[PDB]
Amino acid sequence: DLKLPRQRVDLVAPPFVHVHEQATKQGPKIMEFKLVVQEKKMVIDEKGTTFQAMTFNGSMPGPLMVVHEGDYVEVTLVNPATNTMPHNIDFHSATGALGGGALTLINPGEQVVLRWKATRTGVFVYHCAPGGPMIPWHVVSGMNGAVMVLPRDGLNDGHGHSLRYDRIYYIGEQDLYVPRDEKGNFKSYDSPGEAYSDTEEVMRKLTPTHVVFNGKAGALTGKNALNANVGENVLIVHSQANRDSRPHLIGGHGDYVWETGKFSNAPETGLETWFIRGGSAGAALYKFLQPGIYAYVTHNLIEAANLGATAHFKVEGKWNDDLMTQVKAPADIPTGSTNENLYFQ
Amino acid sequence: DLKLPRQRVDLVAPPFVHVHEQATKQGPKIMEFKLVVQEKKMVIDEKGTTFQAMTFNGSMPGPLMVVHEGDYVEVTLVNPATNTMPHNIDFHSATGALGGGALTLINPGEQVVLRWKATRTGVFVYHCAPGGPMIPWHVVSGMNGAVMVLPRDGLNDGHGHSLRYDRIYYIGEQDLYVPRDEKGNFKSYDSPGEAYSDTEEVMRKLTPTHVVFNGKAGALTGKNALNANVGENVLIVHSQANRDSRPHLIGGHGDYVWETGKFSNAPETGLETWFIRGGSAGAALYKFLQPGIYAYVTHNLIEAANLGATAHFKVEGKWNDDLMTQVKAPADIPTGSTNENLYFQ
Amino acid sequence: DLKLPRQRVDLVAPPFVHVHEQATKQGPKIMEFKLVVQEKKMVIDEKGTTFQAMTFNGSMPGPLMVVHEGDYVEVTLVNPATNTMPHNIDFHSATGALGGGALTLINPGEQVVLRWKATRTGVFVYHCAPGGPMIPWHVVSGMNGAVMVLPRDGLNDGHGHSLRYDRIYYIGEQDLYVPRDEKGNFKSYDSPGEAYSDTEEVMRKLTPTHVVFNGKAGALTGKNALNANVGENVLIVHSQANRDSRPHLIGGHGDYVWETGKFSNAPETGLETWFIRGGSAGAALYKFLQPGIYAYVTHNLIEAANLGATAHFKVEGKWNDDLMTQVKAPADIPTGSTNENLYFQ
Ligand SMILES: OC[C@@H]1O[C@@](CO)(O[C@H]2O[C@H](CO)[C@@H](O)[C@H](O)[C@H]2O)[C@@H](O)C1O
Ligand SMILES: OC[C@@H]1O[C@@](CO)(O[C@H]2O[C@H](CO)[C@@H](O)[C@H](O)[C@H]2O)[C@@H](O)C1O
Ligand SMILES: OC[C@@H]1O[C@@](CO)(O[C@H]2O[C@H](CO)[C@@H](O)[C@H](O)[C@H]2O)[C@@H](O)C1O
Ligand SMILES: OC[C@H]1O[C@@](CO)(O[C@H]2O[C@H](CO)[C@@H](O)[C@H](O)[C@H]2O)[C@@H](O)[C@@H]1O
Ligand SMILES: OC[C@H]1O[C@@](CO)(O[C@H]2O[C@H](CO)[C@@H](O)[C@H](O)[C@H]2O)[C@@H](O)[C@@H]1O
Ligand SMILES: OC[C@H]1O[C@@](CO)(O[C@H]2O[C@H](CO)[C@@H](O)[C@H](O)[C@H]2O)[C@@H](O)[C@@H]1O
Ligand SMILES: OC[C@H]1O[C@H](O[C@]2(CO)O[C@H](CO)[C@H](O)[C@@H]2O)[C@@H](O)[C@@H](O)[C@@H]1O
Ligand SMILES: OC[C@H]1O[C@H](O[C@]2(CO)O[C@H](CO)[C@H](O)[C@@H]2O)[C@@H](O)[C@@H](O)[C@@H]1O
Ligand SMILES: OC[C@H]1O[C@H](O[C@]2(CO)O[C@H](CO)[C@H](O)[C@@H]2O)[C@@H](O)[C@@H](O)[C@@H]1O
Ligand SMILES: [Cu+2]
Ligand SMILES: [Cu+2]
Ligand SMILES: [Cu+2]
Ligand SMILES: [Cu+2]
Ligand SMILES: [Cu+2]
Ligand SMILES: [Cu+2]
Repeated sequence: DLKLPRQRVDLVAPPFVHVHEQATKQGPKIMEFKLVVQEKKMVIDEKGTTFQAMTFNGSMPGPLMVVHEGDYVEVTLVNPATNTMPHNIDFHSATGALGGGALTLINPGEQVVLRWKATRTGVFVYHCAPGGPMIPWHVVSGMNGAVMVLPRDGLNDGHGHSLRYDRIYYIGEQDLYVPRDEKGNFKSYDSPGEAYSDTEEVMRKLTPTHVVFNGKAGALTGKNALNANVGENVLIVHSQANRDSRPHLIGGHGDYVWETGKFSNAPETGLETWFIRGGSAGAALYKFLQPGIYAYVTHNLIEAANLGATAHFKVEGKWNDDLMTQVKAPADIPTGSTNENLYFQ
Repeated sequence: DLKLPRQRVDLVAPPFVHVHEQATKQGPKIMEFKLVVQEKKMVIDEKGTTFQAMTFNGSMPGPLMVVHEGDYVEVTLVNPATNTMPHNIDFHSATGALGGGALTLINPGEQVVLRWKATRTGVFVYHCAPGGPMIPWHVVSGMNGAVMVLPRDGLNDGHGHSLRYDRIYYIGEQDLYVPRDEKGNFKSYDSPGEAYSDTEEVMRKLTPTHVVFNGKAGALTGKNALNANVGENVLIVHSQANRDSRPHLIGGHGDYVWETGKFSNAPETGLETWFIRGGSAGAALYKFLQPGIYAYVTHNLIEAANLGATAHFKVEGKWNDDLMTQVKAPADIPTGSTNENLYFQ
Repeated sequence: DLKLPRQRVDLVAPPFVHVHEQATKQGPKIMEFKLVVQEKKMVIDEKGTTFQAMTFNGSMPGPLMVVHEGDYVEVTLVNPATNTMPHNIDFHSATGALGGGALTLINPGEQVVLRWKATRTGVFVYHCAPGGPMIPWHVVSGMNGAVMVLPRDGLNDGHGHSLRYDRIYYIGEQDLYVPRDEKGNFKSYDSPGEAYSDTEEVMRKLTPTHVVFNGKAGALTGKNALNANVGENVLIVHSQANRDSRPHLIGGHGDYVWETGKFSNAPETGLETWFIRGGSAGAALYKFLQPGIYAYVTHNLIEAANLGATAHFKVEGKWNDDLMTQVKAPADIPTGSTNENLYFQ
C-alpha cells in the first residue's frame, strides 16, 4: 500500500511541455499520467505525403512527461476500440519487465495501469514494443516520446552550481520509411496493417525516406517556429528512439549539454554539435545572446534540408555588434588584389 | 631478455571469459595466449543462411583476452594449412607496427609469436588486417575480437571507489554483407575467395544484411540466453570492429559505462543507451534489481529485431513491486472517460 | 569603434597549418583572414574520377584558421567573378546570424567582410550555407573547413597540467556523392549546376560514393604522407561537416582526445578510436613512441580501404622492443601441437 499523495498531470502536445517545477520542496508523489494510443493517417511532408501513423496521444513525438527523482509514475495506457492492433509501453527510465512493456500489452478496447519508480535522473525515451518485428515497426510508425526525471534540487552544472531554464522545448525526431512505387512516388495505404509488408522492406535497408521533427517536415517552422528572447536560457530536449542524430543550433551553441541525457553526469560545455545515440534522449541548455532566426537541425545537412529535419527559432531582442557584425557589405573585389588572390586558387 | 614470470592463459569461447582476477597482487607477467585462425562455413540466421566466415579460434567474435596493466602479452598466432589465405593480427591495445599487423603476417602452414606491452587500460578491439581491401573484408568476415587490460587494482568509479563485477559477458557484434541473387535470395559460395567479389559490392553500399551477436541471429537467446541473478553486478563488454552500435539493456540501465572503453576515464552513470563507435570496445556494469527476461539490443530496433541483433538475459530472483508494478491489469475503458479521452486524439 | 590592434594571418593549405602560438601573452587582436571561393573540377580518386567541386581557397577541406579566445576574427570572403553561384560562410565558432551566413551572401564578383568574436574555445567547423537544399549541396561539394580557438594559456589536460604539441595536422574528411550511369560508371559534368540534379538523387540515399581526406583518395599517402618523429606530440584536428566519422591511428592511440572538440571540457585519455559527430571538429594529441608507418583511418574499414579514407604517417626513429617485438618470425606449426590446436576449431 503505497501511501504517498497523488498529483495529477495534464499533458500537452510537443514541442511544449506540461507545467512543472525544476527545484521542488515537494516530497515524493504518485504522479498520474494518461496516454491514449491513436492510430491515424498523418501528413508528413510539404508535398502532402500521407502515412499510417501510430502515436501516443495523437502526436509524433508523444508528449514529454516530467517528474522528479523518487516520484512514482502511474501511467494509464489506453488503447481505443477504434484502433486495430495491440500496443504497450516501455519506459527507458524504469526498472524491470522490459521497461513496462511486459506488463502493458493491451488490445483495442482495453486500458492498463503501470506504476514505475523514478530512480534514475535524466531525459529518457519511452516507446511501444509489442514484441518481435512489431517493436521497430511501432516505433518508426511514431510510437515514441520521452520522460524527464529532474533532481529535486533542479539541474546543476556538475561543479556545484545550479542551472535553471526559462523555457523548455521538446524536439522529437522521427525516422520514417515510406514505400515508393516503381516510378518513385510514395505509396498510400488504407490502414497500418496494409502498409506493413512494403514498409518493412524499406526499413530493412536502414535508410529513412523522411527525418522529421514534431511529426512532419516544416512542423517547427513558419507560423510554428519556436519563440524565444535574448537573455533566456532555453532547455532543448531531443529524442530519437531508433536512429542516431547530431543536433546543432545554427548561430548558437550548447552551453551545457547532456549528450547521453543523464543528469548524474556533468554536462559538457560549449558544444557546436552534439550526438543523440538512437534509443535515447539528450538535452542542451543555451542562453540566447542575439536576436533573429536560428535553424535547429540534425547536422547531416542532407537530412536537415532535404528529408525534413529543420526547426526554427525566432528570437526577439537587440543585435550585439560586439559578438558579430558585418564590417563591410557586399562590394566589388579590388583590382589591386588580383595577384594576391591568385595564390588562393 | 625479458626476465618476468610466464603465465599461460586458456581461452574460452564467447560470450564467456577465461578465468582471471580483477584486482591482483601479482606483478607483471608474460601472459601467454594462442589464437588459431579458422576459415569455415557458418550459419548466420534463423532461416539457415550460410556464410564463408574467417575467425580467430573458430568463433565470431574471437575470444576475450584479459590481462593487467604492465603485463606483456605474448600471442602465438597460428594459420592452419587447411586455410586458404594469409592472416595477421592488429591489437588496438598495442603500440607500434600497425598494432602488430606488420609483424604477424602468416601464410597457411605458419605460426608467429608477437609480444606487446599492455600499457593502456580498457577494453580494445583486435582484428585481422592483411593490407588494402583485405582489411575490411577479413574483419567483416568475422576476424575480430577484444582484449581487456584491467588496472592492477581492478576497476573504479573515477571518484575513488572500487567497482567489482560478479559476472562478465563479452558481446561481439558483427555486421555482415551477404550477396543476394536477382530474386533477393542470399547466395552461397564454396570458399571465401569465391565470395569475395560479390561481397565487396555489398560492402561498398555500407548497409549490412545481418547484424548479429556471437556470430548468428538468435545466438544468445533461448537455450543460450545469458544467466544472471538479482543482486549480481554484471560487466557487459561490447565490441564492434567496423561499424557503430548503440547498446541498450531493455528493462535495465548502464550503472557505470565506459562508452569509449578506456578505464583511465571515469565511467558515465545511469545511461539508458550507450554508443560503441565502430573500431572499438566499450563496457557497462549493471546490478540486476528485478528478475525476468531482459533483451539486450543495439537500439536501432530494425537491426535488433529484423537483422539479428538481440540477446537475452534470464535473471532469477524475486520481483520488487516498489520499483515497478502493474496497478491494474487490462480492463475496459470507462464510458465516463469518453469526453476526457477525446482531448488526446 | 573597436580599438584593438590588427594582426594579419597568412593561410596555408591543409593538412598544414599557418604559423601561430599556443600559449600567448598577446592581448586580444582583430585577426584578419581572407577566404576566396573557388569552383573547380578536382580529381577525387585513384582511377581519375573527376568532380565539380566548390571550395574555400581551392582546397578540400578549406584551410584551418587559428586564433585565441577573446580575439575578433575579421574574415574577408571573396567570390570571384568566374564562379557561377552565390556563396556565404557559417562559422560554428560564432554567435548570431546563422553563424555569419545571414551576413555573408555574395554573388560572383563580390566580397564581404564579417567580424565575429571568438568567445568559445575548441575546434569548429566552418562551411557555406546559402539556403535550403543548397546548404547540403555546397557542403558536400567541398565548402567546409575548420577554425581553432585556443585558450590564451594554450591547451591543458583538464587536471591542471599544460599540454603542448610539437606538430599539428588538419585532416578534413569529405563525404562525396558522385552520380553513376546505368553501367555503374561515375558520370562527369561540365559545371556544378549541371551536376546538381543527379547529385541530389545520390545525396538523398545517404550513402557516399567516396569518403576522402584532404580532397582525394590517397591524398595523404605516398609522397604526401604526414611526417613525424618518435618523441613528438602531434595534434591531429579532424573535421566532418556533414557525416559522422570514427578516427583511429593504427598502431597508436589518442593520448588526449576532445571528441566533441571543445577545450573547456577535459579531454578523454588513451582512446583507441574516437567519434566526430557530423557537423563538428574534434582533436587528438598523441606522442609517437615507435617509428614506422601508421595508417590513420575512419574505422569503418570499408570506407577507409575502399572509399578513400586512409592517411599515412611516416615516423622516423628507433624501434622500442620493450613496447612490441616479434618474438619468433613465421615458422612451421609443430606437429606436437596438433591435438591441442584441435580444441580451437
Ligand atoms: O514573453 C516572454 C517574456 O515573459 C517574461 C515575463 O516578463 O518571462 C515569462 O516567460 C518566460 C519564458 O516562458 C518564463 O521563464 C517566465 O516564467 C515568464 O514569467 C519576460 O522577460 C518577457 O518579456
Ligand atoms: O549460481 C550463481 C550464484 O553463485 C553464487 C555462489 O553462492 O556466486 C557464484 O557465481 C557468481 C556469478 O558467477 C560469482 O561471482 C561468484 O564468484 C560465485 O561464487 C551465488 O550468490 C549464487 O546463488
Ligand atoms: O625535423 C623535425 C625535428 O626538428 C626539431 C628541431 O631540432 O624540432 C623542429 O620541428 C618540430 C616539429 O615541427 C617543432 O616542434 C620544433 O618547433 C622545430 O624546432 C627536432 O627535434 C628534429 O630533429
Ligand atoms: O525519388 C525517386 C523519384 O520519384 C519521384 C516521383 O517519380 O519523386 C518521389 O521522390 C521525391 C524525393 O523523395 C519526393 O520529393 C516526391 O514526393 C516523390 O514522389 C521523382 O520526382 C523522383 O526523381
Ligand atoms: O529481401 C529481398 C526479397 O528476397 C527474398 C527472396 O526472394 O528473401 C530474402 O531476403 C529476406 C530479407 O532479408 C530474407 O528473410 C530471406 O532469407 C532472403 O531469401 C524475398 O522473400 C524478399 O522479399
Ligand atoms: O560499382 C558499380 C559497377 O560500376 C563499375 C563500372 O561499370 O565501376 C564503378 O564503380 C566502381 C566501385 O565504385 C569504381 O571503382 C569505378 O571507378 C566505377 O567505374 C563496375 O566495375 C562496378 O562493378
Ligand atoms: O513471477 C512473475 C513476477 O514478475 C512480474 O513482472 C514480470 C511480468 O511480465 O514478471 C517477470 C519477472 O520474473 C517478467 O520478466 C516481468 O519482469 C510481476 O508483475 C510479478 O507480479 C511477479 O511475481
Ligand atoms: O627498422 C625496422 C624496425 O621495425 C620493426 O617493426 C616494424 C616492422 O614491420 O618496423 C617498422 C618500424 O620502423 C614497421 O612500421 C614496424 O613498426 C621491428 O621489429 C624492428 O626489429 C626494426 O628494427
Ligand atoms: O535587425 C536586423 C539586425 O540584425 C542583423 O544581423 C541579422 C542579419 O541577417 O539580423 C537578424 C537579427 O535580428 C538576422 O537573424 C541576423 O542575426 C545585424 O547586422 C544588425 O545590423 C541588425 O540591427
Ligand atoms: Cu504500438
Ligand atoms: Cu527501447
Ligand atoms: Cu584474416
Ligand atoms: Cu583497427
Ligand atoms: Cu557555397
Ligand atoms: Cu553547420
